[PDB]
Amino acid sequence: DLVMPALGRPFTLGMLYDARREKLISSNAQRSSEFKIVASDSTESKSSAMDIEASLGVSFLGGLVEVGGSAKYLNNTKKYQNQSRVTLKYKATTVYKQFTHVVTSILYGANAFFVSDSDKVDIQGKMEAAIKKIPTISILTDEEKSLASNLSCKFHGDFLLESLPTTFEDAVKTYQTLPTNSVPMKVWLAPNVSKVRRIHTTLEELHKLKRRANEAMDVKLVQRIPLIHDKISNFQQIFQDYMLTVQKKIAEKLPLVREQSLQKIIDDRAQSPFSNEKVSKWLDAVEREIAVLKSCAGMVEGTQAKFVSNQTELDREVLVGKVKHAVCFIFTSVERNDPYLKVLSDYWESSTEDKWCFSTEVVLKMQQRAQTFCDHVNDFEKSRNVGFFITALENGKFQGASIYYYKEGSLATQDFTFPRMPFVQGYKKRSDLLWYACDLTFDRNTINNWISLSNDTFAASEHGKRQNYPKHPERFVSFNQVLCNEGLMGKHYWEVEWNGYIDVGIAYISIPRKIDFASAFGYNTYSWVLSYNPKIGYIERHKKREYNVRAPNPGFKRLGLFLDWRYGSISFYAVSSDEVHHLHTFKTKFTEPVYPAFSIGPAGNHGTLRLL
Amino acid sequence: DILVVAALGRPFTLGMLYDARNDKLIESSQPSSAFEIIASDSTDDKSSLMDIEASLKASFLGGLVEVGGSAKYLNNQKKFKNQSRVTLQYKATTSFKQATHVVIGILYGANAFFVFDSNKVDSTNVQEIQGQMEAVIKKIPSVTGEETDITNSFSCEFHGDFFLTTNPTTFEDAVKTYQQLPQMMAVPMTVWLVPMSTPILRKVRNTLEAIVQVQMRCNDALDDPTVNLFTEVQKKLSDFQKICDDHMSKLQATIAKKLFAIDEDESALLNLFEENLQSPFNIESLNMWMEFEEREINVLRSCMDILTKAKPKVIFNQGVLFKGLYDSKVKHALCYVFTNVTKNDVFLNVLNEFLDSPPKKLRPSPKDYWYSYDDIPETMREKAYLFRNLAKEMNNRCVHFFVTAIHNPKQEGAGIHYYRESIQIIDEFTKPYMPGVESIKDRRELQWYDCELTLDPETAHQVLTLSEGNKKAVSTKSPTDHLEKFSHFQQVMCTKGLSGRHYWELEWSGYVGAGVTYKGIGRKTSTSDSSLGKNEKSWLFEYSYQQIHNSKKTRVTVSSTGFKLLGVYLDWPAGTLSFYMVNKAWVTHLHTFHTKFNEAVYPAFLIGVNGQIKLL
Repeated sequence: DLVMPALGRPFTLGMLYDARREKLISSNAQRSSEFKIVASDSTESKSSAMDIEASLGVSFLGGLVEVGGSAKYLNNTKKYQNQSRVTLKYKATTVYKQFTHVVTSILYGANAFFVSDSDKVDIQGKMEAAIKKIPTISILTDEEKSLASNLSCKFHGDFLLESLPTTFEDAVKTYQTLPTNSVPMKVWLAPNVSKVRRIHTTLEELHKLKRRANEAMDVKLVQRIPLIHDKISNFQQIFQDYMLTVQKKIAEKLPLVREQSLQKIIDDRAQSPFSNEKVSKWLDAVEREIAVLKSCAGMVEGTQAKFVSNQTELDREVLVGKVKHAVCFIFTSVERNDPYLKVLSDYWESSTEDKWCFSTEVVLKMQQRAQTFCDHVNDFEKSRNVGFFITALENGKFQGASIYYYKEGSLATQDFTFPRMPFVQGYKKRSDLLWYACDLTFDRNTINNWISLSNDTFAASEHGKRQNYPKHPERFVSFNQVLCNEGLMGKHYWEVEWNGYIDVGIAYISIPRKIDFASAFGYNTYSWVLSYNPKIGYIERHKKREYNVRAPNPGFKRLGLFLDWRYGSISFYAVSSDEVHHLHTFKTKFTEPVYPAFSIGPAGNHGTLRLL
Repeated sequence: DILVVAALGRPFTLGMLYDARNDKLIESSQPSSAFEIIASDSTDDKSSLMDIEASLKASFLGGLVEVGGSAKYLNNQKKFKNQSRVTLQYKATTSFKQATHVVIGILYGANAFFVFDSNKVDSTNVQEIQGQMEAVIKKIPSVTGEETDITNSFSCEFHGDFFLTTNPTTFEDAVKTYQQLPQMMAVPMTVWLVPMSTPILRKVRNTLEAIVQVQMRCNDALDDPTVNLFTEVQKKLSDFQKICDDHMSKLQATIAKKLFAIDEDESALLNLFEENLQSPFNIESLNMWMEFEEREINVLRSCMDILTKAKPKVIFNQGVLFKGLYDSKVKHALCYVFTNVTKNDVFLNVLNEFLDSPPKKLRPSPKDYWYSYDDIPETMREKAYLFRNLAKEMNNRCVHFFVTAIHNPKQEGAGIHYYRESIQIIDEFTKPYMPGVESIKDRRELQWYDCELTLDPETAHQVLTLSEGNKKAVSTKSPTDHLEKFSHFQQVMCTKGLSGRHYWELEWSGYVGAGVTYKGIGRKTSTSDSSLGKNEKSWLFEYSYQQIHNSKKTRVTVSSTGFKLLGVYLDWPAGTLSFYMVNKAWVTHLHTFHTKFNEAVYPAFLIGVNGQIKLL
């Protein structure tokens, strides 16, 4: 007599059977329902729960046995080591029917498994305490209810259900419904312990690495970096194929033994590139890669820097009209084709010493560059024509990472540090000033009653028929003057399409708004402007003083303006397409945030001013 | 030895023949219920749900294995690479009953696949939307708010062993169907039958999987809007997907043939794979070509994106284009023509050449494609900006802007073509190269800068009667008055304030005075400060034919003393305002003003000894 648990696989009386665990093809009622809690998901605990013996155990490792219903619980394995799992086993024995091997007697009964898993975040005992109550309760602490709410359930049973449990609540009402045909539970059959543990030890070791690989795969960054994702992904597939080779070897040798042929499988693993030490070592290196890339990528988090998957995506982003300057932080040392994963593949079809992420110099210099990058990101936060991106493109020329720079859609350099600029009077290329080019908007609270506005990007003075604007202390009462909303604290460039009698400049918010000497631009210690009076020509005004300015091309439509608040500079240029002709620059000490300020002239003399 | 094989919807009966090269030659109770959700679709993943054995999987990949309902899920391929797919499987087993092999026992059941597919998304947002999908699909086995929005972001495609009147295509439909499934409970699922290589399995799966992966990449490209504009691009991608289909079918035939052999040493089959890596059909090369075509798409797209902002007529059909170009209303026509896009590709030819005759290359070369480097696309982007600029300064009724593709080896990248009436004047336009204003005889020349004008009623005198949408104004006062109204002089202004090159023409009859002015002119005076020409802010040309500016009148000689149609052309930056007699196709120069405009000028008139002007 040989008794074994009737796994989901069907059994009938007098049915033939083999010791390679394949099956060739008076009753006294029992009627009892009880439970058990399995706090461990170990292969041994699964076996203890289902009363699986040594012969069937080893045979299940070779995967020769077919399972079903409840027995699918065996196949259900923990994906992540971090999660906590408690399972509730329901058992119902009801009818006992009597009469290489033949089945004489078979016990009939259905049983179910309620696999409860906690979030990826002691949580083991606390879970079993809550689960213990399932057979005791019928649809319990506020604290217990919150734990039960964050638990996931999986059903494995010999029942055809009208609904499947996903919730703790669902598992309770399902469990209540469970006692209300039936399958063989236990069968009676009538016609190496030394290695069983060594084989079990080998497979649990392998499943440990499998679970490690999966954990490594669950990062957000890994998913954002296809080069590192496809690496782990490939290892996953390779290692999965290897685990089949090993199980097939066990499944092939097991009928024959029914001994050292089994040990051969174990010894080959230790001698192959599939060694626990070899595979572990590699996973230590891919984990360090993810660690370093995380340190760098983590810096740019919460800013306007964008991750891009490949060159095709980077091309699209940099090729946009608006992106005149694109500096991209790129990981150059993550390989497209892993040499160790080649060995592994090449082994199936038949040196981390010096690895980049294990270099004091490489990681230090890369971290310094990741900061250089962040500095630009924050510096050029309000620069509408400067775009920031991150990607990983394998480049032999650089170690760890580098900064690529794309000027007007075309690659300039693969090793950028800083935009080199001339001194403010030496600007000739419009592109250079576009590094600092920002969006300006007119402040509807300061706009004079007779200046009409656009989108708030176009100001034109009315001749008659004055505009109705709400009463605000911030507002020019008796001057055709307007200020922007943007308070400038550093390097900024803006263009304007100007016509008629107008001035373009800057002013502190602490400037008078209500017709005096103190409220007119260039007649304050608080206002600096370049005025255009077609009758006289061009001049700059500050502290009631006027200065003659020579304009190479009189009546030029577009005016370029660059402010460096940190130094006391404010420069004016004639914008001709993609070229700038420096008109006049001047120096001043700027005490507080500086606002773009404009006058559109008095009386019959009129101006028109458009922000670009 | 006895073996167990997955029925895969294949009709199975209690006693039947089966060849172990997986061709099929033509009551115990085992209840079980379960469901599984996967966020993947690789053959390995589909095999894991259907518990398909390595042997059966290899034969399925080889195409030898046909499938029945529900198993038809195996043949449901993901269309796009960058698309989220979350499959829900309900799996149930009900009863058990009892060439190289004969069927002895078969396990009965019936399962269902709820294949949920998102729309094509960005690479970066696929993970987020995949998780979102999993979450709401996890909720389905229950017998919402922002979550509702997501349920309407993806479609459903059902593959079941159950006979359904109407199949779900909606999330709501899926829950409605899912709720009904446990009652609908039956086809053989698992088969027992009695008799009467790990490197190849990996190589079969890996080789075929790789091609599938490239064909999803190709599909992503084909769904591109720019691809649908450029037919030669559309052609190449369609040709590549055919090349891959034909390549995969070829491989499958050899795999199915040589797989059977298992009398033959597997060495021959191994060589096909060894040979494939040596061929230009290596996946690195097929992906490298994809990448090249992706680059072409980006350079054409970047160009299009520039142009579109000029609101041009984008006609890629030469028939429609040239019939559109040669329209009566089109005086001047400016086309941005793509002159390098070609349906011919060196590598695609290499690939077809290897399919028919198993070459020039094994890798696509950047040297075979114009769009590879930056200089040609950069100058393409330059002409695009210029085209848009011309479009901005020439936004009128006469000049029309078009975009098209006309391949020409003598022109690189693209060109700005200038067609006027029926002929092509120049194939690289930059400027109209306008002649001296006193020298203009051709009306078209001035019509480069056609300027529509409507009279401003607020400026018009009460005496003046404005009609036909303030295009006609006849010289009997009106009670209505304004702060911008010309109280003493019979003057009216237009709404537009001009600062460039504008040409407007009007019909006039008697005593009319036409010119321009700054808005600085007084509205309420019987003084020089309010009459056109009496200012240093106003220019006028009136008929009794005189030229007034700065209270200085001078006579102008006119051969045709009383003419109906008058043409006015302003070149604000040059500082010239020209007056012409318009007759048919030709223009007679009358008088030009050489001054400096200190402000944007507003076209204005003086009427009344009564007159009328009809602006055209």
